[PDB]
Amino acid sequence: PNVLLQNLCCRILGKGEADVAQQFQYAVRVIGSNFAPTVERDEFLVTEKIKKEFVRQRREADGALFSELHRKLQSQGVLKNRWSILYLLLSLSEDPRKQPNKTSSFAAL
Amino acid sequence: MSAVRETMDVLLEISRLLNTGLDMETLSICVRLCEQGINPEALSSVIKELRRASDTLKA
Amino acid sequence: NMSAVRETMDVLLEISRLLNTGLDMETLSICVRLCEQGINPEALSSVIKELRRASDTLK
Amino acid sequence: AVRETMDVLLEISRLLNTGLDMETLSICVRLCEQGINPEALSSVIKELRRASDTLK
Amino acid sequence: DIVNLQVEMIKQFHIQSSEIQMLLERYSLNESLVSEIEKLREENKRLRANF
Amino acid sequence: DKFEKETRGSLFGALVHSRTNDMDIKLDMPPVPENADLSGLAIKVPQSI
Repeated sequence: PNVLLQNLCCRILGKGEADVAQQFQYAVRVIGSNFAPTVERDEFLVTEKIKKEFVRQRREADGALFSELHRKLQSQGVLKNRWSILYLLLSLSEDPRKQPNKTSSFAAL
Repeated sequence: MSAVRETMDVLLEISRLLNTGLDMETLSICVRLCEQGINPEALSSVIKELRRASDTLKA
Repeated sequence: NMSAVRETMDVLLEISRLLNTGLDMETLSICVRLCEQGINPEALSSVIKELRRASDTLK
Repeated sequence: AVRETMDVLLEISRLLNTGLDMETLSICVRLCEQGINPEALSSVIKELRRASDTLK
Repeated sequence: DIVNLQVEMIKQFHIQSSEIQMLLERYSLNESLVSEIEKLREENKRLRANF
Repeated sequence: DKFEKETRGSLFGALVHSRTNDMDIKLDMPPVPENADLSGLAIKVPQSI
């Protein structure tokens, strides 16, 4: 796991291969605190959250498409690790309206 | 390895529609992490914290 | 430019008095500038509220 | 009291497909009667279980 | 949500405490450093014999 | 010459502390060791390398 978590720390920052040390040790600590989740597995339930979310952001067409893509996905190869993958994409889901304020002026504080 | 190439083209469609904002190389790291086993809560939590951190460091 | 800042200050000042607040205009003028410098509405709210908590205790 | 209560708990745990031995349940009754918070008690088992899975 | 938060809070406390103790002990007593003073003292008695 | 320099330096062997061509050096034995107060002492043993 160490070579993989690390490479994530280098890529995300897009720079630094030991200048990302702070972020690595931090990632390791965070992962080292034991989270427990609200619902573990079931393909249908995670898929549904993504469908409702689609409708809610006014990207109804795309929501329609996502269902085709979901079925397709199983046929290119079956996943045992899907709930977790589909969750990660869920938590990173955004709305097409509005910006999150400035976060390039927030550094100066 | 043939298999590995097909899955990523469909996966990249969901992520770009849903707004996620991960390039190809990084999207491969998470799939590795999830296969070796990770709590899902931790994985989302780091990605969000690294992103917030990165934008401030740059600016 | 001097008029524009002032007209803006005024429309906000009518609204503030209506929802009631002990705050003067000058601190309210800072808040607009803090929002304008970006910054998530929850961070902005918490610090304002906290200052008010600290003032009241102090006097 | 202990044996009979253990036999009933053990059967429920088997229905749940929940990996627990004889040893846990007997120790659990003894704490519960001298007073143990059920939230505290539970959390201790959930956590202990997660660690044997990480180690193993 | 609370139960998971509670369990996580205690676990950080234990971890962080371990690390801080180890740091405090290391600078507070280091057997390595004590020897080099002694070696250095042994040197001084031999210096004062050479002049 | 090696014998003369060695002899002259060691002050006829009366210096076992270092060799120096100095006639004004004070002859002092090293102060009692650190651990002497704990372990007592035994005779010192020198080497050839």
